[PDB]
Order: sequence, then C-alpha cells, then structure tokens
Amino acid sequence: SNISRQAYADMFGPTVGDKVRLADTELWIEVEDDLTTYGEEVKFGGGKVIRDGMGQGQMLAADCVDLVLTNALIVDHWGIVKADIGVKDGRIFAIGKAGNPDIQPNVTIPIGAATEVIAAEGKIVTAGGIDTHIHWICPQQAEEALVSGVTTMVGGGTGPAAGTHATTCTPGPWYISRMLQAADSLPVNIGLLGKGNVSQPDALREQVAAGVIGLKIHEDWGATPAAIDCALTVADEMDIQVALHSDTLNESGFVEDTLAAIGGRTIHTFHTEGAGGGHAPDIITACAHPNILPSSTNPTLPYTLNTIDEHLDMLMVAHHLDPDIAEDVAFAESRIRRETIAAEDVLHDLGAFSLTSSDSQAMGRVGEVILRTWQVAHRMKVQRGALAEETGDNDNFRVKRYIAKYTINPALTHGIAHEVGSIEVGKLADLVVWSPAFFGVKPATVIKGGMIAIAPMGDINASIPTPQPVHYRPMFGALGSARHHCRLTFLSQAAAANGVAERLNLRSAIAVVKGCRTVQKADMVHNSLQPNITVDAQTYEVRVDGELITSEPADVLPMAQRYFLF
Amino acid sequence: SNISRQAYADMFGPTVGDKVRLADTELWIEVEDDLTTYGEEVKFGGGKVIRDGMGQGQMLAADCVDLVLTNALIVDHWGIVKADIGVKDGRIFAIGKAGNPDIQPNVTIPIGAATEVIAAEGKIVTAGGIDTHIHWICPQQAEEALVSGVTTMVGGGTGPAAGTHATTCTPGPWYISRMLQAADSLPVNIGLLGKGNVSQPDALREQVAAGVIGLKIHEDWGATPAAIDCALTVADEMDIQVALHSDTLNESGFVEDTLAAIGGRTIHTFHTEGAGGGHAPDIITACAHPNILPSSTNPTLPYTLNTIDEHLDMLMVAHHLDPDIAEDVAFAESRIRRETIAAEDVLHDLGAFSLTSSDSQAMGRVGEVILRTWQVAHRMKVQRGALAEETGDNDNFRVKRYIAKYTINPALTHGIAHEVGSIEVGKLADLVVWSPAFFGVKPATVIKGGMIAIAPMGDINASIPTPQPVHYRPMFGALGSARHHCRLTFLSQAAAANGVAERLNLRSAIAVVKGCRTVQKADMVHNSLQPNITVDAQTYEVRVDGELITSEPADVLPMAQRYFLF
Amino acid sequence: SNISRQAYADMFGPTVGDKVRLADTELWIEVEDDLTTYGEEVKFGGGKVIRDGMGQGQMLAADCVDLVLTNALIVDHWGIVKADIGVKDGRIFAIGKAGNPDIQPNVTIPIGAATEVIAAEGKIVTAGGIDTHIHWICPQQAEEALVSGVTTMVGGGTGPAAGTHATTCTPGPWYISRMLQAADSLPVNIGLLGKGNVSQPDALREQVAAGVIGLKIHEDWGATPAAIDCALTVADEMDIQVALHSDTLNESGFVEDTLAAIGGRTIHTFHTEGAGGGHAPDIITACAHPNILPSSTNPTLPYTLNTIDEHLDMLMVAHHLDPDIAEDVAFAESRIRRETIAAEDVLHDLGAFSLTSSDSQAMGRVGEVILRTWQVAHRMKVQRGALAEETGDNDNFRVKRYIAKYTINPALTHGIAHEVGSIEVGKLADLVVWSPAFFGVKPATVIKGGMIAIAPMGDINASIPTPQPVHYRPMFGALGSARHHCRLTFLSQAAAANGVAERLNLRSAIAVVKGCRTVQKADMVHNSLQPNITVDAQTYEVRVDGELITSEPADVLPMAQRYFLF
Amino acid sequence: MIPGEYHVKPGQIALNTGRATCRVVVENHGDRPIQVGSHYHFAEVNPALKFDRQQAAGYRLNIPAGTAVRFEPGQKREVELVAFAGHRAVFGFRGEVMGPL
Amino acid sequence: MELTPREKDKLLLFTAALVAERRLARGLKLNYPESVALISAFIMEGARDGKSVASLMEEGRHVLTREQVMEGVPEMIPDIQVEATFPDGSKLVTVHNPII
Amino acid sequence: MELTPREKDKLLLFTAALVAERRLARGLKLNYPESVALISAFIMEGARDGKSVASLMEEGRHVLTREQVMEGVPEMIPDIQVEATFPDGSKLVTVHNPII
Ligand code: NI
Ligand code: NI
Ligand code: NI
Ligand code: NI
Ligand code: NI
Ligand code: NI
Repeated sequence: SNISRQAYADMFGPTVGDKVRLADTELWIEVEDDLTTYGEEVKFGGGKVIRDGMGQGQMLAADCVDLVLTNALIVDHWGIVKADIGVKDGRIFAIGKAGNPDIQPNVTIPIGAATEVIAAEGKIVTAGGIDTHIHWICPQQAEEALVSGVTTMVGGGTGPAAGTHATTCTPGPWYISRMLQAADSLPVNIGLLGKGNVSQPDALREQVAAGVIGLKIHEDWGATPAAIDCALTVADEMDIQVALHSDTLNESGFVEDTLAAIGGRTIHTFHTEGAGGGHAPDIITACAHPNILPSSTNPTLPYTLNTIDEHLDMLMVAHHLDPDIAEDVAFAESRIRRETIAAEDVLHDLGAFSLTSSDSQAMGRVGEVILRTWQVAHRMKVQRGALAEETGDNDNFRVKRYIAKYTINPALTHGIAHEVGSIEVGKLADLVVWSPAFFGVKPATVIKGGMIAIAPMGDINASIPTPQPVHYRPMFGALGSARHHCRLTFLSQAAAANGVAERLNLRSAIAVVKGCRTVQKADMVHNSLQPNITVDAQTYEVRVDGELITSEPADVLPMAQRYFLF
Repeated sequence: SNISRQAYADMFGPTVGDKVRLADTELWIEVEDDLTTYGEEVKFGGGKVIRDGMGQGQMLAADCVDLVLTNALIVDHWGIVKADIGVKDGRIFAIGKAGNPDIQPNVTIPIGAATEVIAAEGKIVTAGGIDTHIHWICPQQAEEALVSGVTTMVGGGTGPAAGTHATTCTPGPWYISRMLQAADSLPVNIGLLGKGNVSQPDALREQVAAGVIGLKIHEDWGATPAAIDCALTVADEMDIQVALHSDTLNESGFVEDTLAAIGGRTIHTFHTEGAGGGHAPDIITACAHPNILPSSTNPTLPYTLNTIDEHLDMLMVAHHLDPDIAEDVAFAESRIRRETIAAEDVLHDLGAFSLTSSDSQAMGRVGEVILRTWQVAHRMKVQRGALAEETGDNDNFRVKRYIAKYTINPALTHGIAHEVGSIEVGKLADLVVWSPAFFGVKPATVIKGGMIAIAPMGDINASIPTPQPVHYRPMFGALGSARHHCRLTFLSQAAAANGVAERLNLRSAIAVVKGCRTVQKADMVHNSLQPNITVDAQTYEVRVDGELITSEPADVLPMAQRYFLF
Repeated sequence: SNISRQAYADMFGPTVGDKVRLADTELWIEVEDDLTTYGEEVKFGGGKVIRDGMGQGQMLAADCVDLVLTNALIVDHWGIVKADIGVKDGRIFAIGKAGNPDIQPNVTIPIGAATEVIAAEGKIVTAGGIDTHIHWICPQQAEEALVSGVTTMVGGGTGPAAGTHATTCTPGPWYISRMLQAADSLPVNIGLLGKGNVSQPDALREQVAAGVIGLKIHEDWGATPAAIDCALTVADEMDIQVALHSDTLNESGFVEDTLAAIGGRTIHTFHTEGAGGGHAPDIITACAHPNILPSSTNPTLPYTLNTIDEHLDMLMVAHHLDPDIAEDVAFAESRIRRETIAAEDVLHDLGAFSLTSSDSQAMGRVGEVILRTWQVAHRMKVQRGALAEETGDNDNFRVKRYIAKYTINPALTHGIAHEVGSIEVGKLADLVVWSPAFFGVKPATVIKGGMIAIAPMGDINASIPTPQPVHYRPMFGALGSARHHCRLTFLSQAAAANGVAERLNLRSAIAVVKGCRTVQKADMVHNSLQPNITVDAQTYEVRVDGELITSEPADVLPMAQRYFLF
Repeated sequence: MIPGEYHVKPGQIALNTGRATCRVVVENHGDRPIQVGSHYHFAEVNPALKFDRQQAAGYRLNIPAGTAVRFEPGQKREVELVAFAGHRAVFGFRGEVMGPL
Repeated sequence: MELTPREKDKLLLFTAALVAERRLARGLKLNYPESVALISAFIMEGARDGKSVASLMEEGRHVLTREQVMEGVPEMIPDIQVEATFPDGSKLVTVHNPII
Repeated sequence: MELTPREKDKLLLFTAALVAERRLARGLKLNYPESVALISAFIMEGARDGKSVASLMEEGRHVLTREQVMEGVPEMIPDIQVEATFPDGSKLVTVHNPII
C-alpha cells in the first residue's frame, strides 16, 4: 500500500534523504542509500515478519547467517547507508537485504532457524574503535574503552610501574610473554609494543620474536638518532610498526635531525602536536612527510578554555618530573603551546592529521577517544563551515573523514586492517550500536566477534531489562571460553612462526600483523593531506603555505554535561 | 538422663511433633519423623561430640563421608523429617544417623578425619530449585538465582539481543557452542534450549546435535501447526523436551487446533495462564490434557492488587510491541485477564498446574521463583483453608505439593531428575540451608555439588564472619576449577555421543538428558490433576466441572517488605 | 660536583646516617649502608639516566634483569640498606648497583632493553608477609591480605562451614583436591593444612599424599595425647609441619601432659598466649621449650583498653558455644586473662614469641597482621625503651626482630623458606613497596612473582593514574594465566611425587615443603629466647626467672584513626 | 506473629534409654579446672581427677550430647555414667585401650 | 542484613539520586542521568510508603518540570521504569513522559 | 585515599543506613535490613568519636524501640555486631537484643 515518511521512519528507522542529528552536536548525516525493497523490510517480534515460512526460511545453519542486525543505519568511511547486516562465524558476512528467499525478493542475507536477531531500526551502527596509544597501567582500562566503543587496544606496559606510567613499552621476552597471557582475560583485541630504544638490533629482534607487533621509541628511554635508526632497521626486516615520541629537549638534534634519522622509512608519530612529547616547538611539522602517519592524543582535542590550565601538572606526573628542579619545569612548559594546540584541530579538519588516540593515563583519557573526535568535528563545523569536499546539505563527508581517524586509519597504520577497522565483509564482527541521541557517548550494544560483550543493563531481578538502575555490565561475550573465541591477540609474523601461542598456551584466536612498512600518508582514508607547514621558532605560530592556522577555544562542548553524572 | 522439649529444641532443633512457622507466612510444618537416637546426636564445637574417638571415627576417607549436615530439618516432596545428611563425592550419600560406629549405636553416616561439618540444627534444608524458563539476557542472572536458592537454570539466549529478549532460544550451532563454553563460568547447572520454529527437521536435528536439551516453540518466531509438528517429531526421535508458547493471535487456529497439532505428544506448556503468551483467552485449558506438563511464570503469582496495573507496559517491552500501533496494543490487552490470573492461583493449589518458573527479564523475576511459590501457598491457605489431603493440624501436605513445583517436577519435565531435583541418595548435592525466619527469602548457605558456592558473609577483615555489613558473596564452590567440578552442563544424548564436550573443550562435569518423551501429567509429584476446565469466550470466566474458579487479590503479602531494603 | 644532603634525600631517598620515622609511630630506622656510587645513581624519566647508551646498556635479555627497583630503602631481617634491586625470571636476582657497565662503575645489576623500571627512591621495600594461621572461610580474604602486604597464606578450610569457622582444617582428599584447584584463582601463594585429629596414621597419610603441607590438631576435633602423638609420628615421616591448638578444658590432662605427648618433637603452637585456645591458664609456658615454634594471633596484639571487652562474644561465635550453657560460658571466660594478654606483648619484645599471624575470621583480623605487629613494637619502645641489642640512636634492631615475625620465621616454621620469606637472591620476587608515611598500613605497590598484582589506582579514565578516587584494584599479576605464573601452590613431597598437580590439572607453579622437622626455637631469626617462664595457677601472673612480666593497655595507637575511613 | 517461630509441644525427652549406667564420686586433686565432654571415655580423663577408673571403663557421661561437667580445683561430686555402644571399641584419648572393650 | 545482589544494585540508584537532589537544591538544571535517578528514587520511596502502582504512575510525572532540566533532556526520557518492594511484593512502575 | 576493600565495604553499610535514616524520619516502622543498618552505622560513628566498646554495647540498645520497627523484627535481631577503627585500633562491638 502506501505509508507516510514519518510513520515509516518511526517503524524502520530513516531512509534515503532523511537527516539525523549526531547526539547534541551540530553535525547532521543524511541517508545516502537504502538497500531494502519497500514493503519487504524484516522486523522481529510478536506477530512480525521474522517467523517460520515468512521472513525466516528452511535452510540449514550452513546456508544462513548466525546473526542479523535489522534496518541498521551504517556510518563508515565508505558510506552512510541503510541496510541489514549479516554476521556468520564471528565475521561480517554481508551488508544487504535480509529475509527468506522462498517468499521475499532480493534477499542477500538468508535468515533461518540458526539466526539470532538484533533490532537496529532507529539505531546507527559503526565499526569498533581502535586505540593505538595504550599505556597498560591497569587492566580496568579495557572495560572503560570497550564501554566507550573501542574494541581493539594497541600499546605497551606491565602495570603501574614507572616505565609504563611514562611509556607504551612492554620490556623484554619475560614481560611480553606475561602480558600476552594476561591478554586472554581482557574483552578487547590486543597487540603489544616493545621497548625500541636500543642501538643493538638483536635486543629488538628478541622482543619481536617474543610477540610484540611494534616498537615504541620514547625520549624517556633515549630517542636518539642511533636508537631510531636501529628500531627502523629491525622494523623493516620483521614487518612491524614503529611508534615515535621524539627528543623534546633537542638534546641529540632538532626535528630535522630526527626526520633525517628516519630517512624516509615508515613511522607512526604519536601526539604529533607536541604536548604529549616531541621536539619543542616544531614536532608538528612532521605531518608534511609522506612516510609519517600522524596521530593526536586526546587531552588537546578540542581546544577549550580549560585546556592550557590543566596541562602543566598533568605533564609533570606523567613523566616523573620534579617541579622544584628548574630544568624539569622549563621543559614541561616548552611542550604546552596555545599556538600548536589551536592549529591541531584545524589540521584534523583538513586531513593533515590522520588518527586520534588516547595516551591512557599518561596524558590522555582512555574512555574519550571517540567522544573527543566528534567534539573536534563539531567545533570545526561551527568555526569553518562546510568542507570543500561536501556535497548536499549535510555533513556526510566530514563525518566519514573523522570516523576514519579512530577506525580504519589506526588499523592500516598498525597492519591489522585485514582483520578489523571497518564494516566490510570478511572482517571480524566488532560492531557498536548507538541510539542517535547518544551517538559517540554511550553505546546501546557493543559486539565482539559476533557476540555481545558489554551493554547497558537494568535491574537483574526485574520483569524486563529496562528498569533502573541501568549501567554497563559484562555479557556472555566477555566470559571465559566464549571471550577467547571472540577476541584476537595480534602477533608478529616471527612470533607466530616460532610457535609462541603454543608455548605460552594462549587460548584466544590469533591474528598476525602485516603491511606495516608499506603504508604511507597517501593511504590514510580521507586524511592524506601533506601540507607545506612551518612553525615559527620564536612565536610558535603555525602556518601552511604562509597562511596562519589557528582556532578559538570552546567555552561549552556537546557530548559533555548533558550525559554524565560526574 | 532427661531434658525438656524446649531446651532440646534450642540445642538440636525441633523433633517429632514440634511445629515451625515458615518465615512470616501462615504455613506451619510439623516434624513427621526423627532419625536420631536421643542422647546420641552429633554436635560440633569446643568440647562437643564430633571429636577423635568420640563422634568421629578411625576410618579412611573411602569409608566415611566428605561432608555431614548435622541435625537438619528436611523439607522435600517425600517428607518433613529430622536427620543428618551425608555427602560423598559431591553426591547425596545418605539421610540418617551420623557418628562413630565404634561407640555410637545406629550410625549409618560415618564421620572420620576426612569429614567436614555443617551445623544444621535449627535450620531447614531443601533441594536446590530448578528454573526451566530462563532467558539468557545477561550472565548476572545466574548469581541472582543462586542467591535465591535456585541451582539449575534451563533456558535459551545469546545475551541482550532482540530474539533473546522475547524468546528462550539459542539459535543454531555457533551460538549454542558459544553459550555452552560460557556456561563453564557460571555457578549453576545449565541446559540450553534451541529455536524450534522451523518446518525443516534437519535444521532442528543440527541444533540438538550441537548441544541443546530442548526446543522452544515461540509465537514470535511463528508458533504454527507445521512448526509445532516438526519440533515434536524431532523431539520424539532425539529424546529432548519441547517448551511451548502458543499463537496468542489465533492466527493459524484456536487452542483446539494447536492441541490437535501436538497430537498427544509430550510437551511443556510455558506460562499456561496466558499473560506471558498463548491463545487468547483459553490457553489455560491445556492443563486438562495428560500429555501437557503445565507451568506458570511468576509475575502473576499470586494475584495481588497491583498485578493488572503493571502488566501492560511490561508486556510491550518484552515483545517489542509498538503502543502507537492499535493492533499491537489490542493483542497486549487480550493477554491480561483478571479472570485467568485469579483462577491460576487456585489451579496451583489443586495440583492442576505442576511447575513454577520465572521467565527472567521477559515478563518474570529471576530471583523470585521460590518466594512467589510460597506466597501463593500462603494466600491459598488463607482463602481456601486446608487441602482435602491434609492429615493432622499442619500444612505438611500443601508444603510438599508446592515445593515439588520448583524442584522435582521441573527436573522430571526436562529429563534431568536422575541427577538433580530432590534430596535422594545418588543425586548431586545441590542443597540450600535456611533459617526458619527467612525460609524462601534469604538462604543461610547454598551448596553446589558438595561445596558451598555462595552465602551471606560479613566484614572480611572482622574477627568473626558475622559482623556487618553482611551480604551475599561468592565462595570457593564458585571459583575456577572447583566450580567446574561442582556444576553440570546438560547435553542431549546426540551431542554427548558426537563428542561435543571434547570439541568445545568444556571443563565442567557433563550430564545427559533422558526420559523427556515418556513423562506425562500423571508423573508430576503431588500435581497430577487433570480438571474438566472451560473458559468462557466472552467473559473469560474459568470453570471446572461447571463451578466457577476464582480468588481475591492480596493487598499485603508475607516475604515482602519485612525482608527487603528496596 | 657537590650536593647538599637534604637535596640529595629529596631526589634519591635517604642515605647512610639519615633516619626515617615509620608511619606515625615512635620507631625510627637509620640507613646502615648504601650500595651506590655517588653521582652514578640511576633515575628514570624524561631526560634522566636510564636511556640508551647511558644508564641502559646494549645487552640481550639473557644478560640483564627484567625489572629493577631503583634507589630502594630495604628493611629486612639482615639489614636496613639503600640499594637497587634486580629481578629476573620472577626471582630476586641481586641487591646492589644497577646501570650500564659500558659507562658506569660498579654495576652489578645490568639494565638493558628488556628491563622494566619501578622507581623506589623515597620508598621502603620489604618482603611479602606470610600468614600461617588462615581459616579459609571465604575467598575474599586473599585480596584483603594481599592489600595489607601479605603474599603467602597457609591455613585450612572449605568455605563458611562450621568446621572451618572453628578450625584451620581442610578435611580429607576430596576437599583438599577441591581447594587446591580453587587456589589457582587466588593471587597469593597457598599451602593447605589437613585435619590432624585422628588416632589412625593412615587417615593422616592419605591427606598428606593428597596435598596438605601440614596438619592442624584442634581441640574442637579432640586435642588428646593419642591424636597428638599420631599426627607427630606421621609428620616425622612425611616432612610436614603440625600446628597445635591444645586442650583448653584440661580434659585429657594439663599443659605438662600435652608437652609430654609432644615428646620433644617439632611443633608450631598457634596463639600461644591462650585467648585463641589452649590449656587454661598456662599454655603460654610452651615458649620455654626448644622444639616449640610459638606464634600469636592478632586480636590480643597489642594490649589496649578495649581488648578484654570485645573478647567474650568473639570467642563464643568462633567456637559455636552457647551463652545459655553455663559450662560453655565458663570455659570462654577461662581463656580471657588480662595477665597473659599483657605479658604476651613483652614476650614478643624479648624474642620469646617468634611469629605473628591472624586467625582470620575465627578470632583474628586478616588484614591486620603487619599493622598490629608494628603497633606492638611501638608500644614496647614507649614502655620499655631500647632493647639490650640496640646499637646507635635508632630502633634498627627492634625493627629487624619484629619484621622477622611475619616474614622469615613463618617461612622457616613451615618449610617454605627456600622459596619465600625474605629479600635474598634466588627467592620468589614477592615484594611490597611502601611510602614511609604509610609504612605497615597501606602499600604503594604489591609485587607477586615479579609482576605487580595489586596497587592503589585512581580514576581509570583520568589523564594520569593519580586522580581520585584512589583505591586498591587488581593488576595484571592477578589476571588469569599471568597469575598462575606468578603464584605458588605448596605441596607435600609425597603429593608432588604422586603427580597430584598433573591429576588435578593445577595451573600454577608448584613448590614443595621441606625441613619442617628440623627447625627449632634456636633457628627463629632474632626470636630464639627460651625463658624460664611460669604462670600462677590462681592469679594467672606470668613470671620469667621469678620477675613479673606485664605491661599497660594503650588508650590510643598509631596506624589507626589517622589512616582509615571507618 | 514471629517469623520462623517454633511451637514445641510440652514434655521431656528421655536420653540414652535402655543402657547400663553407674554412679561414681569424682574429685579434682589438681590446681586447675577440668571440664569433661559428654562422649569422652571417662576412664581416660585428666589424671588429676581421682575416682574408680576401673568402674568407669567403657563409659561416658550420661548427659545431653554436646554438654559438659566442670570440676573446679578441689571439687568433689557424684556423676552418672552410661556405657558406650556400637562396636564398643575405644581408640584415642590417652591411648589406654586402643581396641575393643 | 543479608543483602542480595538486587538490594545492593538499588543502593547505587539511591546514591545517584542523592547527587541529583543536592544539585537541584542548588538551583541547577538537571542533566540526563540526574533526572532519571531523581524520579526513580522518588518511586522507590513511594512503594516503601505503600502507595499503589497506579498512583505512582501518575505522581512520577510531577517530580521535575521542563524548566528544571537542561534542553533536550525531556525528549531523552520518553519513560522511566523502576521496580520496588510494594506491600504486595515486587511491582513495576512505568511513568510515561515523566518530564513536561 | 588508598581505600582498602574493608573501607569500601563499610561504605555500603553507611549508605544502607542513610536509606533507613530517611525512612525513620518519615515516620515509617523500619524493617529487618533497615534496622540492622541504622544501629550498625550508629556504632561506627561512636567508635570514630572515641567512645569505648563497653559504652557502645550499652548505647546501641537505645537506638530503636519495638514501636519504631515492624512486627517480628525485634525477634529477627537477637544481636548486632560491627567493627570499626577505635582510637586503639579495630574492635568488635556486640549489642545483644538491641531492640526492645
Ligand atoms: Ni609520548
Ligand atoms: Ni604515551
Ligand atoms: Ni513466552
Ligand atoms: Ni519467556
Ligand atoms: Ni585455635
Ligand atoms: Ni584458628
């Protein structure tokens, strides 16, 4: 028959042409395409469509999906479309039209007796986030990140030890082995970074052979040209990634010396703006090079009225600096610059910075990577208007550019894009379901490897799952053996071949990293800009092609006081 | 010598002829028998009886029990007696007289060096409850149920997904395998139900071969005559049970059509009253048939002043119904009838309804199965007086009839009575110890497979275990490998033979279901009544042999505000 | 160059000659030695010493330590010295000077790429405590003890059962096996005690062969001369320890009869003062014998104004005594004597009592073993002044005498000193880091087997680990497989040989007890006094060589209201 | 209404019926109190208690299970004993019998 | 006290409501979590008092008005649900559009 | 703050007592858990004030009377026990038959 568009939206979620506001921001997305056949949408419930002989078929388990997310509004780097999502064997099976081929047309996702259903009508579905700057200071960080919508965590550490407080390093074979074993207990995908600060190659090869998927070069352990060259040489031969936190003190040379030491080899630069560490005051100029994959840590995102004030003492505690030692306070201050902090936000909007990360409990907030990325997008739309790439009266392109920062780009940078990072067929089914009013703030459901791992849950003894108090609680996907089956522990190719998983008796599924040396700035999705950027040594002013890059500090931000109890 | 009866009761608990009030209800039980020899009772403590050469013997571990519950007042379907309970190898060894044969007479339960002691004098001991209507919406339900005194949970689900929110189904091999693995982490015995709504037999056989011990036919997935017939055919060949939630909409036929489709084959009818689902308004007439094992879900037990008011919105959320869609609200209302809700309570008192269950977080309260069963017994005694079967001035028979509803009957219905369900020799030692003042509300100790799994525990740092705050905390029986050894995962005969436990690497003890097809109404302990029941299509009045069946709504109930903080 | 002593202390912690106050007590320790080379101290952080080519060398993992605790002030039975501590393979590698041999002098602890760093400057480091009087009433006790600084727990129990409430016994093979399996889930080293009260040797041998490292003789199970002799005979042949709680009732004989039954064989006497159990009123005279290793439980330590008042009801609940039964209250009162309670504190100061323990939730506080030991030391210094052994103007000797009470002495007594008990090379790296202001009260870091297992942790989502709320949370060393690798399950030599670990499939590292029969009073470090002690049968007055031993009750104690919220 | 209250029927319970008993005068000659449990083999109690140990052979106190009789120093009193049953085998205590009788 | 998991869970709701209560007292416009906690806690006390489910379904819509909460909050709360022990046992109270 | 497990556990008792305190203030007759929490919290504060164990064992019997609690409650509480940090360390306070 016929149905009005509003009534339609209320039943199956929005369709082509409808716009949706992201949380309480000024960002609006417009449905670009709808893969359904009007009248044939599948809906589950009492007397609905997904029933025997109707929307559900007679096929065996092998010929139908294990899980279907009905009427989902997908937001990913490749599009903002309405469709059903099929999951089979813990992986994304298809994005299309679900149902029963026996009576329905255009069915690409068959529903059978073996199919579970998640109703996504009126919800937005995205890939799980990937934070590549984790300091394993405590295991509790995993639950915090998962609750925020982050399903993969890459970093290093051994617990609350001085070395880990300051750096993302899991030092040596013994600690690496121990942390790989501990990883089986966490409900997120994990990859570890070893200590890359050494001028003896074999000391690095041992760590890679033990299991790390990357090496962290940190100034606290000595970010010298010799150490940098050594780490990159080993990375080039073992196909692992190097993450850099450069020499802030300019002790061994200036930024140009470090860049020269890198010698055009692929490298991921952490907190490229500089506040989190790096050559003062021009480490930000690294984003101009083709071999540099630049990311930001989150406390400087976005530039607000209280940003500068909170930074000094945060800096001190994170790096074990003494406020009574003049040289210690002088170097802390040289890292905090209003000029570079303001420019960073614009560089993200332009696609010059390609990733966002946390820097968990070491000058960063583990549960705020996604939230802050969207706050930057909002502040940039408000200040700069539409991007040159925008088409139509929506912010679709800006949304695709920003979501790529914590999903596909971190995956490409670390050689794990073959497993996770986006909603594409064949990738692990790490999905996050959001209600539009809470997009980027509080998820409705977090799926790991095809099983729900955490979600808001009301009174356990209640007659329904909705009564108060409603707070996040671990689900079956986070329990024992089910967890092992739904998570991945990433290993280096060498470790995988050496039988490290068998030796340590790792229980989780194993994935190997690859393609860490071949990625370059041009490969970052929607964020491949290489600007002719300069920093004034005296004023710290950032300029691109001579024009001054800057922005204004926010007094109030969306995704803040309206959602949190504290 | 001689001792007064009161002083005796204070030291060893009540004996033959003494009566005890169950919590704050009007139900009184009278000790029917005492298996002790007066003067030879065993008591543990400083300078007591259980000591070397005295109440404790010289036998090796093989010749004595591992655990003895001294001076217990047993309440079970077969009797209300005073006796010692011996547990050996995680199973009930004997019910009799404990002690040392070297110096004591009539010892049937030998106590030796290898014997632990639980003092049950002044306490009531019962079998662990069995809830056969679980929606695995979240893992937290297991702790809630265990704390209430329920040690076995049968149901289906995959977590907080739409399909599970509405139905007790774990769809297909992948999800079934995943949930069987997750089950090892839970401190209760578990058996899973698959999705039985299909007209292709092989799609059902796959699920049974994967591990489910039953199949749920639910109207939300299409409770049609074809689907029903298919599920029953497979059940008949694989010795598994079928649980039914019929076609409320009368879409494929009326109740007589569904009954015809069942064709005299054994089937467990969920929430037979109808509010939780089923042919409107006469699904309750199913309790008249010999092949129907009928149960109630708990929100309608017992009929109270606030019952009707809370049901509409509960119904809506549980079945994903839209309150704006007229047809959705009309079918919700046709399920809520004061007439059938009031009659249900009486039918339980008469033994026409044989089981009580929860319907956890899908129109039911997981921690209130036991509590509500006793509230019904209380309300029925208050309204109808003594049962025709009562002997003596006590409520012993009514108590045996009601305890059978959440213990032995659910066990028989699901083919697990050979392992659990009652305090009989050879059965798993799942026992619950209660203080009379808190009977059915808050247990003193919950034992799983011979080990205490959860119990109230005071200040951990205190000088004794009693100081405040006292709240339920997991014990050793709920920890890692000890848990695996003290719990059971029930599998179908086919799954057991296929080596599913080995393939999934299940760690817990395995038990197989059997005898699901041969049980009938006549086999339900103390609840085998098949009344000539009718429901008026217009008025909804329930009549048995022409007489109107009804009851009055309670304004206040026992086991309520006197015990709970909220 | 030159640096002032105060500035030096602020940067690297105190050095030779400097004194430090222990928490808020009157005890002061003086650094006896410093193993560093002034100017060559290693410090980690931004621009510090531990960096590539500088304080960190080029050696492979095999030639450097996994962890180094820099500038630690060690307090152990052998000395109070300043030094770096190296940990390799989960064990103490060396105590000396850390750094890089390439550019630094006197380096005995090489730091390389594989080395993690814990900054201990300004902190005190001690061995993990060892509580040998644990009642396994609930698993939560393990976290409580670990948080207090206790890393090894020896005791018995099966959970909140009457037998365990009263005694430290894990009765028989079945329960022993179950508890050994449950132990893998706890973050502390564990050894179990079986029920030693039997006059049939084989019933004891079975328990030892099943896994217990000792046998508890308890009066509640009959502490008769026959049972005592039997347990000691088996202990002598299987190299396990016997713990005694004698016949308070003097039912089978007086203290001299029990001592005669022991017949000079090695035995550990629990709560030797008597309040926790034992021949009334002279069990305390046992500390005069060479074969008796005497310990105190903690509620009587130290003697305070509220001590007596709280004891009666504590006694009753712990032993299942009836306050209405005259004989029960009379025997409870005969155990509580102001005279012996006051003398106990002095006997500890003199080295006549060699160990402190808790008696967890059975007349003892699991989280207060360390705390109360120091409160006694404080009260004794205040009342008696300096010990005859003191040298210099400090309390170094008294501190060494008292720390030995909950570290090395319990280890020697139970045959586990080859694995734990002190900071010596080759022993398991169970270390506790303390800030001087919180010494003995709230640890800064608790290390188990080379990994941090628990520590205070602030806001998980914070930019640093310090923001409020800060409370103790489990770390990686307490997680799954990492935990198994960092903890030890102690077994008897017989169990180890029988393949018990393989049979039960224990996952943790295994250690075997040995040397339980050869230890004597003369072997207790700094606590080997055998005084000619007498107790007046009528007045209960304790005298040593005729002189009256006594002390005054404290009205206020340090390590109390200044640190706790409740 | 009292939750979980008992309704104990009035009367008395006769303990250890149909078994041999005997009375014995016991005196504590020790300087410390001695308390004996209901099931302890009386003939093997603390040596300081003076009585006809020969008469008490195979006997225990005829008192309710779990209770005891206390003897303060110098206290003299007459107690009633009841014979052991079962196999009448005594093991433990002071190790005086360790076998049947 | 023998507090079950559900009783302890409700203590979390009670405490969250104390936070909101103090902020409302200062004259602040309540946010999303504060509003849900305040209204929920109100209902739980109503049940303790012995009020009927029907009465609470109505009274619950008069705890907070649109002028006492932040913009958008009323629309973020289409309904509030909470269970409590009424004199006749546990019952569910559903308050539709509590803030107007 | 470095709160240990026991300190956090006591926060649960304190909060449970806040619930009871407000209900008693409304004039309701307290139930079993509310009564135990109220009296327990009272003792903990007594210890913080520096009162002796002996004084509290007595004072604790005068916090609630039989007319302020529901029927049967006094009989469900033969005694109350709680530990707290007194000036002289942790001590146990046992109050027999607290409600009369
Ligand atoms: Ni950095
Ligand atoms: Ni970092
Ligand atoms: Ni149903
Ligand atoms: Ni259901
Ligand atoms: Ni003892
Ligand atoms: Ni003890």
